[PDB]
This record gives sequence, C-alpha cells and structure tokens, in this order.
Amino acid sequence: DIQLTQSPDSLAVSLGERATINCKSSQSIFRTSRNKNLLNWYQQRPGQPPRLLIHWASTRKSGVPDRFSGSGFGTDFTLTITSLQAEDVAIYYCQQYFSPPYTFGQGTKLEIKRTVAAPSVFIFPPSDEQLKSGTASVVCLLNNFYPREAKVQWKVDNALQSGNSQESVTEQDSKDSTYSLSSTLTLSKADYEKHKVYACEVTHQGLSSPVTKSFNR
Amino acid sequence: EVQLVESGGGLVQPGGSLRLSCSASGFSFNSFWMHWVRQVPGKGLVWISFTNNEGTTTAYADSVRGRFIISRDNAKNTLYLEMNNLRGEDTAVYYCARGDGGLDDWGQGTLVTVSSASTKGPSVFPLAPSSKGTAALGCLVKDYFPEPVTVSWNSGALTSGVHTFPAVLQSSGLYSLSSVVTVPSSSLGTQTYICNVNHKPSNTKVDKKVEP
Repeated sequence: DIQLTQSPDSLAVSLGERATINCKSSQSIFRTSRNKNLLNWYQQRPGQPPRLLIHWASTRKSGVPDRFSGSGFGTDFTLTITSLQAEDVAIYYCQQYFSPPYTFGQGTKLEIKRTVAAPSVFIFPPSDEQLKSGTASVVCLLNNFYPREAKVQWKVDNALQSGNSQESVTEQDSKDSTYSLSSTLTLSKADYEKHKVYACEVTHQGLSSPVTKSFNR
Repeated sequence: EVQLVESGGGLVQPGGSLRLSCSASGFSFNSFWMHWVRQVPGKGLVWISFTNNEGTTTAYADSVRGRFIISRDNAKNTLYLEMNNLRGEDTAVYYCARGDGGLDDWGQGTLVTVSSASTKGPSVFPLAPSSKGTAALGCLVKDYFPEPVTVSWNSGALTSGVHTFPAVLQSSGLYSLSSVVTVPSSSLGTQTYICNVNHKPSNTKVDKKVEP
C-alpha cells in the first residue's frame, strides 16, 4: 500500500509565527486526469473530531482561514500555518486519496509556544464519604500554567512520598495555551489516619521559589 | 445542516461481534462515498473502510479485511460497519465521514472496547473548596471500567473554567479521573455546585453536590 511519513512528529512554534509540516508519500499520488495531487490535510483539536483543511494538495476547504495553505508535488508535500493562533493547537494529519487503503500519515503534534505562566495551586483533602469506604485520595491541582514542565511532590508529615501518586495533564487550552495538572495521592484509611500534615509542593518556571499547599487531617 | 452520527460502540468480549451505524442527515447521502476511520485512544487516525455511492465497490485496511463488512442503506440514510472476531487492536473510537475531495463532516465517533474485564460503575467523591478572589472545586470519579465517563457542572450551566482530566488507568486496572472548576470565592456562600457524572456502560448516573 501507500505509506505517508510526516515530519516532525511534534512541533513547538511561537504564537504569530509560521509552522511548516512535511508529508512524504512512498509513491506518486498525482492523477494525470484532473491534473491533481490527491493529498488531504486535517486538523484534530483536543477532544474533537478531525477537520478537513486542505484537499487536492493545495485547495483549502471553504471556511478554513487563509493562514492554512498546502503545497508540494509528486511525493513531497507541505502544510504551512502562518500567524499561529492559540486555537491552532492540534495534531495535523496528511492523507492520500489516490488509491485504497486511503492511508493517513502518523500525525504531527503542534504545541503552541506562549509566555511563561505560573500555576495556581489547590489542595483537596479526601472526602468523608471516601474515607468510610477505606481509601483516601488526596488531590493537588496545578491550574493554567505554561510550559508543561512541572515538579509535583507529596509530603506527609514532611516525609517525601513515592510510588503512591498518579498524574493527569489536560491538553493545551485552545484560548490561553496553558496546561492544567492533577496529582492524586492514594493511601489506605489506616496509613492516612497515621499522619497529620498533608502537603503538595510545586516547582515550575513561573514560580520564584517552590509553592506549597497543605492541610492538617 | 450536514450531520453524521456514529452509534453501536461499546464493551465487547475478544472474539465477539459488534455492528456500528452511521446516521447521515442534511444532504443527499446516496450521492457520496462513505468512509470509516478509527482512532486508538492517544494514537493516530487509521483508515478502515469505504464504500461508493451504492455499495458496489468496498475496500478495507489489511488489519480488518476478512473480519469487517461495510454496507449502506441509502433509503434509510445509514452507513454500517459489521465487525467480527474482534481483538484488543480493534479498541478505538470509530468515525464515519463523507467523501468528494477528502473526508468531511466527521461525526463525534463511537468508542469500541474489546476486553474480557467486567463493567464497573464509579464512585463520585467531592473535591471541596477550603475556607483557607478565586476558589477551586471538583469531583473525583473513581474505580470504573470501561471508558468513557462524562462530567458536566450545574447540568451544563457551568462550562467556564472547567477542566475534566483525562482518565488514568490505576494499578487495579480500573479508571479514575477528576473534573475541576475555578469559580469566584464571592459565589461560595450562595452558589450551589453539582457535578453531573454519567457512566452509560454501567447505567451509573450520579449528581453530586460539592459544598465548602
């Protein structure tokens, strides 16, 4: 079948700048009749269905901003996004519409480079309803920060925790280009009642020195 | 309008069969090629199948040929995907799309989970704001299987500042997620905050009030 290779796999470009994404096909996708290269470009925004941007290698779909443009011939194709906006955060896919299977490239993840944003840190104690069940989940929230790089440390009575926490990060926001993160500390009702001070310590580029949020059991 | 809606996805035993439907509206369905595309969560788009205007020509990805059957009922404005001998590599969101230049008007997609693990409903716990100008609160949706779970706030009346975290697979093999919202601290005295959790695979619908 036809193989589509995108480059790079991931890309970070600053707001208002230009993004260049390559798509190489293993063979010609030029249909002599109609005089067209049968290449498509799609945008798949966080938690959304894919959107057609370009068909016939350079024909932009109506309603698609002129900031998006496709180019190339033969086997070498390019998607260009000028004046990068926050809502351009997505994974970009090229697709061959020449012969079945109508194969897609592996996608190119587009990260929006934005100004440094410090996280807002919030701590949540386990609920009384959960404690009854026999488990304690302690949640630490890092809200609306940039860049992604963040160190989150749990301290139970100043004793550095390890192997008992899980993290989840949201996709970059389409308006403010930030990330949000949750760190969940899981303990048994017994191991939880053994201690008093529950603290979450956050290290991020935006904060002058590591921030700490805590509660007493 | 133009609308494409996929349904029929759910939890199925490996070796099992499932039938997906794609309901088309707002256009002359019978004049267009129809495609099925799948997406393994966190992975890329994989073209699965297509059929021409009347279903005289069909094609399939190598990974599904022999197990899947694409069909269309033009009179009923529906595309179908019959899936047989399902395996773990078939676990994906399945999308349908209409043709011409490329694939357009993709639907929301339907999740197909191929697993022998049991259906399990979640437990919903509040992430209450503390007394110690903006306040954060949320709901912890814990120990469920399979995906997905949907969370809304105040029956959809609260959308601004909401972050529903991707679900994480725990050491147990059960999923868990938290949904959070930052609100003005000034509203904490009068404004009620309720997270609306729905886990359709287990018939679990939970409304949980989060109070400070």
